[PDB]
Amino acid sequence: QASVCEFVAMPVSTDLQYFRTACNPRGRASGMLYMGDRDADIEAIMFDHTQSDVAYTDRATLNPWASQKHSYGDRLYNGTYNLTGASPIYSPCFKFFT
Amino acid sequence: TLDVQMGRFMETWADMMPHHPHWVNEHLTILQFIAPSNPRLRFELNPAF
Amino acid sequence: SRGGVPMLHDNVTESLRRITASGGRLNPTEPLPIFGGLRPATSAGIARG
Repeated sequence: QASVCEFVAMPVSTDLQYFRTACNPRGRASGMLYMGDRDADIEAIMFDHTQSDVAYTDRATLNPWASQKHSYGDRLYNGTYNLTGASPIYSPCFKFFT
Repeated sequence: TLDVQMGRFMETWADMMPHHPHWVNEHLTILQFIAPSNPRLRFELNPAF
Repeated sequence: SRGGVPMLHDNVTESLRRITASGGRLNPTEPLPIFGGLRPATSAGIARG
């Protein structure tokens, strides 16, 4: 069975040492795993770019084209806005953006 | 006659800008642009806009 | 830390602290609370310790 490849745009001057380990395709590490103070912290991890990244703690996000609240990759691949809903093909990075 | 217009622009421009413009700071490297202290970071979303 | 000899112009110290705050994760809070401990602004979750 042929597996589809989804393409995410990002700047050319990208630190290549990110992709040499187990990385995140969104460009900013995120998720359910980091909590301990309140309930409205998942959105602050995933979208608030005032504070730095949780994993690589010297920057906000590797790409600013697929990481913000309403960026290109987030407007295209997030399941909430449902742009690719008429597509009958599975998107392999739906789970990383929703 | 393009003299009076340039003079009016130079007179108005001496106090039109009270701070540094955000589109002329293009000497930033990638590590400083990407850092969260950059106020221009939240306005860079699409690659064509 | 507080206690040393401050610089003569307050705007010089304000500009220096604002530039220093860029490029650093830990920073004092923006209002600079007088009669306080200057606690750094807490962040969200912790990844690797």
